Amino acid sequence: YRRPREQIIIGSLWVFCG
Amino acid sequence: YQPYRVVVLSFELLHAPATVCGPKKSTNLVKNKCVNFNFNGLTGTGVLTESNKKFLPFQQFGRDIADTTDAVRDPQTLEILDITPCSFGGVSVITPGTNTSNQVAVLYQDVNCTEVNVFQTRAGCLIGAEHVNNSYECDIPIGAGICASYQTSQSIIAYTMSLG
Amino acid sequence: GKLQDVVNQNAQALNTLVKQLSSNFGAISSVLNDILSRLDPPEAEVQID
Amino acid sequence: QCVNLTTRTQLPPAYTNSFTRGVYYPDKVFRSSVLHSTQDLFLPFFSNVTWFHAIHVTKRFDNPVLPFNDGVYFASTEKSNIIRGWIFGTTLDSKTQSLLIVNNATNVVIKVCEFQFCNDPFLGVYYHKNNKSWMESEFRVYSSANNCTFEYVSQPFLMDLEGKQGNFKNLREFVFKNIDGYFKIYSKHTPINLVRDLPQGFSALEPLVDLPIGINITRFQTLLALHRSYLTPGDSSSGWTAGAAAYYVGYLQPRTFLLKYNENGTITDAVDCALDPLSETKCTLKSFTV
Amino acid sequence: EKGIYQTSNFRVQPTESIVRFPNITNLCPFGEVFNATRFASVYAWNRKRISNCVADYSVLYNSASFSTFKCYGVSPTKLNDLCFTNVYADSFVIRGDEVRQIAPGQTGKIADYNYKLPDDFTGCVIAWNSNNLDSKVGGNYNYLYRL
Ligand SMILES: *[C@@H]1O[C@H](CO)[C@@H](O)[C@H](O)[C@H]1NC(C)=O
Ligand SMILES: *[C@@H]1O[C@H](CO)[C@@H](O)[C@H](O)[C@H]1NC(C)=O
Ligand SMILES: *[C@@H]1O[C@H](CO)[C@@H](O)[C@H](O)[C@H]1NC(C)=O
Ligand SMILES: *[C@@H]1O[C@H](CO)[C@@H](O)[C@H](O)[C@H]1NC(C)=O
Ligand SMILES: *[C@@H]1O[C@H](CO)[C@@H](O)[C@H](O)[C@H]1NC(C)=O
Repeated sequence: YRRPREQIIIGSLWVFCG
Repeated sequence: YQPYRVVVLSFELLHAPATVCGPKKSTNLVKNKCVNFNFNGLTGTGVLTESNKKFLPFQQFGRDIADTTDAVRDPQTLEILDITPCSFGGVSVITPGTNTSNQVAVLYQDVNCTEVNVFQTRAGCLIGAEHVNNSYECDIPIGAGICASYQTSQSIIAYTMSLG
Repeated sequence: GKLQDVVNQNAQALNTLVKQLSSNFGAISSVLNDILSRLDPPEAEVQID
Repeated sequence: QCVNLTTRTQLPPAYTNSFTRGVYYPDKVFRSSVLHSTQDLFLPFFSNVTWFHAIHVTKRFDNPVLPFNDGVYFASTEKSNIIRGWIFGTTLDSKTQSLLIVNNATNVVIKVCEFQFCNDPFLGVYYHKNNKSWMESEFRVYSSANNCTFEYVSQPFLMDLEGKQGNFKNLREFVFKNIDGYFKIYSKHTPINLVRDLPQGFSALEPLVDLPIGINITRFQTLLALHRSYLTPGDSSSGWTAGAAAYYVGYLQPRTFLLKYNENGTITDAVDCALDPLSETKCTLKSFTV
Repeated sequence: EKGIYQTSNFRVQPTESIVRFPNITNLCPFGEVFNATRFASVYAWNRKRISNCVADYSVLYNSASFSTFKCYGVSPTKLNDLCFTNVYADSFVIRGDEVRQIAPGQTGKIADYNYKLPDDFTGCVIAWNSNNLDSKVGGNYNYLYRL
């Protein structure tokens, strides 16, 4: 999934979804 | 076609506590020297010395009445050290008129100048003027009952001023 | 009380002067080293001012 | 295997006044012979706190679900260590992260997982027939744990776990707070000798442990230890007794306190600046004598 | 004229800089993930959570036991003192010719159908030869990857 930028500052928006 | 054992490392910040961190370095302890200390959460300058305080086990910092850091616990040792500010003060030049002589005496105010003839007084210490046991009227005020004058083939003397 | 009040007034003035050093005055932080290290000089100049 | 507990008589909770209680160290800074004004979440002086009781005599076994506005001051006037741990979270349906603290018969367990908590979680202590002693025999706290973010287990230890028939002789105090994802716990133990009512005096709660968790702490729930034996036959829903136990719950509010530090750096007294005008004078003058 | 005048402000300068940090004892379990006897397949790559510990990337960079050490979004010598909330370590076996495809913006069979990195992926990648451990006489068939 893709997360909003307001929640993650350094890392990428994409997170584990498997 | 050789198999390669690969590892993928991913890092991210989630406006959350920094659970993972890296160390910078560590140095040996230095006492009775004006140094720039670095600790768990404070940086600055001062003179560290062995103390006799009673920090609580959960406490690590010290503060005086004016909310200035006083003592800091050692991160690697259960030892607590006072912080004394590095010595400072004004430099006052004690001279007669330039038409009289070019010899000057220097007063390093409010410093124990074993750290900087030499005469130690309550207003600092007077360098360049000799101390005498005689008493005269105050010519050049210095403080704490000490005055200086250009007398005796001539020099600057430091005496205890006579009231009358 | 006259002499004690003179001493107390001078002590209070000095203590307030010292405590005024812990105020942000609209800056990010009161500690000068903190603002120096956290941000680059060309932007931290306004906070230092 | 989650189970429900029946045969419980519901009654309005009692109330008790906090006589200068709930004061803790706001920071790790040492101060000696000074008076400090701190703006922190404190328990207001002389405030009514909900009293929960547990006794058989009536089948009194109190463990409701309570809100978590900004903090909780927890006390426990116990003689046999019946109250064990607390469970936190927002929904407790495995959809949101939940925090669990349990001091079982072996170790204290602190973990954060998306638990599926039971409707009436508890701990089961059974008086077995093989040996004449009391020990834990049931674990009916949660149901499932899909994933865990933090889990800590301390070193093994033992406790009496015996249901003394005397009066309360130990007092345990706890303060729970959470700001910017930091879960903070303060505690202190004070010897007491009383039957009921909160004892007087002053006690400053030293910090114990700080937990970086970062959840939504919407509410919480407490736990106890249940006594089950062949002397009280029954199923898992009614064949149980609570024993002589009691605890109090107090909520923290944003207040300003004037803390007093002695020569050795221990908080000895405090003043609630919003209690009465005399305390306002004491706080304004930054002194205890006016 | 004759008298006493204040001219300067004497102060003792600091002799040197001293740094003290807490004892290093909560080291991250990087020695286990990097030295595990067996690893998961490409299509079923395992994810390891690393948190609440101190990490040392300087020793890994200077270990010289890794054939490839590429960092994206951060300098390899800059994250030593930097802090992260969570650390994810994905480890699996990749063919020698396929090691170049483990990067953001890459296209391939494994990249598109087995493991896809984000276009804005950040972190570092680790790679070293494993022919002496992951290969055996007669052929090793314990590794599966989707096609
Ligand atoms: C920190 O590590 C050093 C390493 O020898 C040790 O001497 C010291 O005792 C440790 N600190 C504490 C508080 O034990
Ligand atoms: C100044 O230093 C001398 C050491 O030369 C010491 O004996 C004396 O006590 C010191 N005085 C003060 C006020 O620190
Ligand atoms: C002053 O007198 C003291 C003893 O009273 C003596 O020790 C010192 O040397 C004398 N100094 C001078 C300059 O005469
Ligand atoms: C307990 O009773 C409540 C009442 O509605 C019910 O929702 C819950 O599922 C019950 N749990 C068990 C374990 O029987
Ligand atoms: C502080 O500690 C000293 C050390 O013995 C003790 O004598 C004194 O009574 C203590 N102060 C208290 C308990 O207020």
